[PDB]
Amino acid sequence: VLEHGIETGIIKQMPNGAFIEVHQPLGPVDDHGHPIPLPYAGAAVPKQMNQLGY
Amino acid sequence: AALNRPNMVSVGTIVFLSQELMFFAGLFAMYFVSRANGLANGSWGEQTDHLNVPYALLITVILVSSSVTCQFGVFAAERGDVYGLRKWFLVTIILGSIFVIGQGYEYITLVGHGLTIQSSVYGSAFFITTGFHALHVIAGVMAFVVVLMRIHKSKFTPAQATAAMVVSYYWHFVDVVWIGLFITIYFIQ
Amino acid sequence: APPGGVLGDFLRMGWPDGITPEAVAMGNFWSWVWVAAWIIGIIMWGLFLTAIFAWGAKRAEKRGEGEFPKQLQYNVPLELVLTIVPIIIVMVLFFFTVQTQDKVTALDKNPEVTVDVTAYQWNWKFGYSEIDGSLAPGGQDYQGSDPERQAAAEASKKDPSGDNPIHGNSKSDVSYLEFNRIETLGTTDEIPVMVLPVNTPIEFNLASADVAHSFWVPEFLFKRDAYAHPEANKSQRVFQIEEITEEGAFVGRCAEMCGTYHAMMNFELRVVDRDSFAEYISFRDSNPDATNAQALEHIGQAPYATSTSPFVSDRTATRDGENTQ
Amino acid sequence: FVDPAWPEHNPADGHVVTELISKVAGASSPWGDDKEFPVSAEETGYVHPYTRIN
Amino acid sequence: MGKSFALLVLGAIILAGGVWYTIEVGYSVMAIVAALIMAAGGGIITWGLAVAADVNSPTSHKI
Amino acid sequence: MTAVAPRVDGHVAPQRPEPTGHARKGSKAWLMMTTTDHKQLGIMYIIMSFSFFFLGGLMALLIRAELFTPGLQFLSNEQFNQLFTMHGTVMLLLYGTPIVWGFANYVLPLQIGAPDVAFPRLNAFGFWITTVGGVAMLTGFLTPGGAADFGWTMYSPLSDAIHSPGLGSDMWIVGVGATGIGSVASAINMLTTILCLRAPGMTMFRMPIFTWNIFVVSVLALLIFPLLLAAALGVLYDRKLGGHLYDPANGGSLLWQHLFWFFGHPEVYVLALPFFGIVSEIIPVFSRKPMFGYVGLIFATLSIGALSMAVWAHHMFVTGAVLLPFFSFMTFLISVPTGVKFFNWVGTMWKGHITWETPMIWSVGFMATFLFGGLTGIMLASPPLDFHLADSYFLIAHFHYTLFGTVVFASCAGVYFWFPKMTGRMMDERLGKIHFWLTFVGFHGTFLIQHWVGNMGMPRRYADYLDSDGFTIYNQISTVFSFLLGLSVIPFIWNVFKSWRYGELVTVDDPWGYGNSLEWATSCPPPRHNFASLPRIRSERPAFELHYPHMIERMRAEAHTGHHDDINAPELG
Amino acid sequence: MKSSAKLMYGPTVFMAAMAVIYIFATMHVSDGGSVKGVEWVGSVALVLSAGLTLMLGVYLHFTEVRVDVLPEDWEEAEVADKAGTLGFFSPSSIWPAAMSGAVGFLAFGVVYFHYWMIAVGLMLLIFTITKLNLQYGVPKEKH
Ligand code: HAS
Ligand code: HAS
Ligand SMILES: CCCCCCCCCCCCCC(=O)O[C@H](COC(=O)CCCCCCCCCCC)COP(=O)(O)O
Ligand SMILES: CCCCCCCCCCCCCC(=O)O[C@H](COC(=O)CCCCCCCCCCC)COP(=O)(O)O
Ligand SMILES: CCCCCCCCCCCCC
Ligand SMILES: CCCCCCCCCCCCC
Ligand SMILES: [Ca+2]
Ligand SMILES: [Cu+2]
Ligand SMILES: [Cu+2]
Ligand SMILES: [Cu+2]
Ligand SMILES: [Mg+2]
Repeated sequence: VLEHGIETGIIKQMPNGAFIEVHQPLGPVDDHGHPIPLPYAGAAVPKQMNQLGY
Repeated sequence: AALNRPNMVSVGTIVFLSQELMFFAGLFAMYFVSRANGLANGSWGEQTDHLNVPYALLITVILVSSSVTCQFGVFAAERGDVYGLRKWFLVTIILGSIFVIGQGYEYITLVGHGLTIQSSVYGSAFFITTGFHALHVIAGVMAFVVVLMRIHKSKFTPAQATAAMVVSYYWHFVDVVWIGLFITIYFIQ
Repeated sequence: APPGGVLGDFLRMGWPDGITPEAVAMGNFWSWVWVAAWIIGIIMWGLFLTAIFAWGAKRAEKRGEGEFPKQLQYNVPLELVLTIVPIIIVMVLFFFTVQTQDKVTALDKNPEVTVDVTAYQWNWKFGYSEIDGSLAPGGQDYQGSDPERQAAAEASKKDPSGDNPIHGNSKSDVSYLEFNRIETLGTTDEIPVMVLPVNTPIEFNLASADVAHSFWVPEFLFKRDAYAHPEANKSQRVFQIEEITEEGAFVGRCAEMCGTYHAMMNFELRVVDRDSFAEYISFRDSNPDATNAQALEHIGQAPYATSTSPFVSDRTATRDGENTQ
Repeated sequence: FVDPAWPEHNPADGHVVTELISKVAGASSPWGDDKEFPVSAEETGYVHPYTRIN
Repeated sequence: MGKSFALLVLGAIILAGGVWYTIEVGYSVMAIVAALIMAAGGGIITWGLAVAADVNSPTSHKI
Repeated sequence: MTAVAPRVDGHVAPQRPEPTGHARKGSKAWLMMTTTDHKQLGIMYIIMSFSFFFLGGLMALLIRAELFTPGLQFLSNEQFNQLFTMHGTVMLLLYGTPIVWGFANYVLPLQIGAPDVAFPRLNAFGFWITTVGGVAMLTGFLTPGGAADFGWTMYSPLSDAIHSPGLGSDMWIVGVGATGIGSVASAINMLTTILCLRAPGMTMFRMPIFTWNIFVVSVLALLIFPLLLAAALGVLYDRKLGGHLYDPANGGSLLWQHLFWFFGHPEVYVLALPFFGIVSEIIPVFSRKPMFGYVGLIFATLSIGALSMAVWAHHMFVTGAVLLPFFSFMTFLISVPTGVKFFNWVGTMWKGHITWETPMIWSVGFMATFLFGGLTGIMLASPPLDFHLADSYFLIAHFHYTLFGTVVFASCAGVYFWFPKMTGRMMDERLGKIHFWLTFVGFHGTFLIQHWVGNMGMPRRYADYLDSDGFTIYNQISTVFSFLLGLSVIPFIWNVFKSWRYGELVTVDDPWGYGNSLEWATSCPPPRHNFASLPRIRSERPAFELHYPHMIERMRAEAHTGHHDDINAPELG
Repeated sequence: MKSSAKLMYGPTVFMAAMAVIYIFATMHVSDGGSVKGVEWVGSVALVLSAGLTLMLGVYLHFTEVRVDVLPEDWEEAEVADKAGTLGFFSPSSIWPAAMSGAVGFLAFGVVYFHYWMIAVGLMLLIFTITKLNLQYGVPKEKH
């Protein structure tokens, strides 16, 4: 989760046909998604999108 | 446009309801076989004198009423009315919970004047068929309550609407099975 | 009409020669069906073998082939000729099937002796119900049913204390059973022998005390399930044979799972001369205190089963292969 | 009455969900089908908890 | 071809041992053990045959 | 038309995910508890099935060891009776039916171009209920009395409160019921993914034969499993309470027999059609020829869908309670579609280029076995022949050529076939061939002469026999070859274990070369969502046209017998 | 599913025809290898077996009327036609395993015929089914 983000349940199909899952980053991203990996902090990380009140 | 296409959850639930119908194929088979050789020696007639046909009609209309209210609740979900769904589902829960109490009371008043599982083949066949249906009705009521407490926490998107529509499918199936089961037991004898 | 000798022997696959005209018909049908089945199997296997020895990868390299040769997928003309052929085969086979099955399932053979077979856990019990006046004790048609012993069963229909759950009858209504005068009872250490005449139409009446059993005689090439309350189950409890052609002792087994000692309830058929059988019946009728073995000795037969032996009941014995008595 | 979270659709020649048809091939998203993901890490309101042990 | 013939001969001798061993122990518990012996023998023979029939038409090459 | 996209500069390749050799601690422990991926679920669904195979087959050896010689050497009547009950049950419901859904969970979403199954959390429930049912059923052995001892058919009134008392008989009922929920929970979402979740351009008639077979099985399993649950809950209601539904005095015996066999034979054909599909996948790829009579196969599979429902009392010819002409004829019909789809296999191999890898070896070693199994099936379908053969030992030989035919030969074929797809590694060929030859010789040896003994008068469920019967040499031969059959799993287990972590790495998305299914257009293994890109589907073989463009005109021009004159037809608007 | 709704009519009409043949042939034919009279298991369960196929067939038929031409149902469709969202699939959940454990508890409850065990197993099953459905609904923790 810290490396890639919350696994949202939105399986989009890209124009090429690649099935991709939408990931919600909890941290800043670099250039094109791929979030900067947040270091472990000894606390509970959210795992679902409802845990962020969505 | 958005290129509309079949509801996946609805098709999944219909395919589930089909198999639940063959579950009652077994029960109906057991009832009809026991009826066939019960008529043979003229013993069936004596056993069906324990039936309260008028009382079984009142609960029937109650269950049919529950179905109609259920449909009204679903008519409210298509339009995103949270409160329309909330109201009619509560009335359906109330209507469907008095069927179970009503059905339960019939059992209590039936074992009082002779008919039990361990008393006749008729008794065993009556309670197997009507008992499993009662379990299904309880399951349906619990489905309603969980849908009610599901739309209490979530934001009521089409996802919650779909959940409500499929639970209504289950309820309609249950009451249709009852309609078919009441004719078999109380009318055809 | 079996095909030839040794070949005919091969086609049987250990099927008993059969001692009954019914068995003969079934045997013939079986032999011919196997002749056809072997042919079809040979063709199918032949094609599977040619797939190995003819159509190969680097078999097709000497000829400068390559890959993807003749990529056909739909031979419509040869597709409606290979659907029809199995249909014709199965129809012509079914004709003979229904033709043959009519012989055995017929109930109009005019039997001259009826036997009441009663299967229980775990043995057999035979009783001579009717015997034709010809091979009878006196000449009047033998009528084997017990007056008071059967009427006591007929009275088990209702429980004196309130218990009539099964369609207003006692749960333990043992009235479908038939009790007779001349009865051979099989003990755990005495194989029941049913004595029958030769060249006579026999009828068998099957019922079970408790659970489903199966009256199987390998020499008859026939078996039938005996069911408790056969009428309620809507199973025909009666089957008949034209005659028995052979003379001797023939095994019979229970070919239906019925509890533990299922492998251990075997009976014997002793087919004896007509006159001899009559004499047997006379002796056992006039001596109601006698035993089956004594009656068998009376007519010069072996007193005990020759094709079968009782099993030794001791569990922790038989380890050395000595399981007979 | 129409729920705030109900997707903003024209009530003319179009229905978002009925008994048997829908707009997606699969289950509708429980966080709004019209919600665009992912979002900035700020909107999630997740506070990465800096911790130091000893 | 090398491994094959060795496996065939070993299997054959084990199987022969088993067949011989059955005859002494009549209908005892040891008949089961002798059955295991012949089964192992037959297994080894078929293993030898299988390796023989693989080095004839191989489908995997050593890199 | 085709709408060729512009050549984008920079596009290199997908990630090409790593094979299964390199797994770290904790990478699988909690993942498998909560997984909803059909890939991992299918893998564990197959593994569990094979575990139960090994466990349930050990019972067959104990049975087979006892029958070596007359007399009770180590096993009793009670222990022998409950040993074929649990052998026939674990092998049919704990190995057979699951292994069907394992090949269904893995490759069906991968064959239609779906990202996932329709109900990911439901098939995850279908796996966990089946295992629980299995564990519940086998708890009978942990009771002093033992497991259920009535057979796998639980006939009445042998299986009532009076006869066969003890908690093992309840455990059997309940375990069967539970394992039957897993089958319907899996059939729900094997039927709705086909409807809903399909790749652009994959029409219903572009789907492989495998998916058509699982389609038909799904609709066929929805109407049989509930019926069994109803019948078994009727028996439990009779046993636990004081119900009289199954008393002999009102049907009871026949009632159960009808109710059981009505699902008895449909469950039998839920074990055959998917494996016919598996074989129908393997033959075309190794023959470099398309699946002969594709629509023919569709119609054949659809026929067996409907016909299988009308043939159930051919299992009870000797009861003397059923209409012999009706069921005798109906059974003769169900051999006709099988014959059709069996000629189609020969047609596919006809004048092909066959390479003999392990999958093709297994598939061909299948047809030779199942053929004889089915041949002696039409024997039993005629009542004049079934009178002698019913409830006997010829029957035992018959349904071991068809069960051990389909669920073993074709299952193993499927394992060798799809192993590179599932794991990114390949199985040892030499060990695969050793396994095949062992399991082949060891099977035919143990089951051929089984026919002969059954005809000469040995019935099936017999703990013991007498020396004065002649069934000594035959039992001895069968036992010897059965112990050989039991050893064949040693190469299989070693192959699977070794090759899982050390097998040769797959570096191409189609290791078998000429794969023509949508699963062979992806990396080995696929990247968690089945597809890093999706091709154009224009026929039933999208991966073949993808890999071999130079022959797309050849596979259309000579696909038909002749009179094909559309290549010279004017264009449409 | 254009063709899916249609192919169910095949089995439906087949089983409907067999069920009516079965009833009439079993109650009016005396074979000698059986008795005469309608069989009440092969009749009810084969009439109602056709019912399942009819139900599914009719439902899919009504559904397929009011669906547009989907790319998966189009013979010459580009891969880029379905480019969009394929709805919501659950990534993971522990509740399937739990509720299998719950059905196992009720199963053994019925086996041993212990009332407390049946009752606990029943309410241990309601809980897990409820949690399965409310998994993505559990509100953000309010302090
Ligand atoms: C997956 C494994 C299995 C499949 C598939 C299967 C399908 C059939 N079965 Fe079966 N079965 C029986 C016979 C058949 C027939 C005719 C077919 C059909 O599927 C066969 C299809 C036909 C073929 C596979 C042949 C294809 C080959 C060619 C070449 C095509 C053309 C052939 C033609 C046209 C025939 C012409 C041939 C001639 C020789 C004229 C009978 C008796 O008629 C019983 C009950 C016995 C009793 O009385 O208790 C039975 C019950 C069972 C049982 C349990 C029995 C028990 O009592 O517990 C198992 C485990 C089993 C295995 C399997 N069975 N079967
Ligand atoms: C697909 C389904 C089936 C397979 C596979 C199968 C395999 C065999 N069968 Fe069978 N079978 C019989 C012989 C065999 C033999 C020799 C094998 C062979 O394939 C043997 C396979 C053996 C193995 C594959 C064992 C390998 C395991 C080893 C070498 C050691 C394992 C070690 C450990 C530590 C275990 C691992 C444990 C873990 C927990 C991982 C006999 C007669 O000897 C009867 C009738 C009994 C009677 O008298 O009626 C019979 C009865 C049946 C019945 C009817 C059940 C009934 O009548 O109630 C069915 C449905 C059936 C299916 C199947 N059968 N079989
Ligand atoms: C085994 C599952 C079968 C479920 C069938 C449902 C039968 C409903 C029972 C109705 C009571 C009949 C009146 C009667 O005779 O009462 C009593 C007998 O019946 C009972 O005790 C009711 C059994 C309770 C059902 C258990 C529920 C099972 C949970 C399902 C989990 C799978 C009268 O007792 P008596 O003869 O006076 O001593
Ligand atoms: C934490 C460790 C506990 C130590 C226990 C040691 C293990 C031995 C256990 C023996 C179990 C005996 C079970 C038994 O015989 O059943 C019964 C006897 O004992 C009991 O009733 C068990 C009661 C346990 C509490 C369940 C309460 C349910 C209400 C839940 C409401 C929240 C007999 O069955 P019956 O009562 O007739 O249904
Ligand atoms: C009331 C007329 C009775 C017609 C019944 C026809 C008998 C059918 C025989 C068996 C079916 C074989 C296809
Ligand atoms: C006297 C003959 C009557 C035959 C009636 C057959 C009806 C069987 C189907 C019943 C379906 C109930 C749901
Ligand atoms: Ca022995
Ligand atoms: Cu017996
Ligand atoms: Cu027996
Ligand atoms: Cu069958
Ligand atoms: Mg039988």
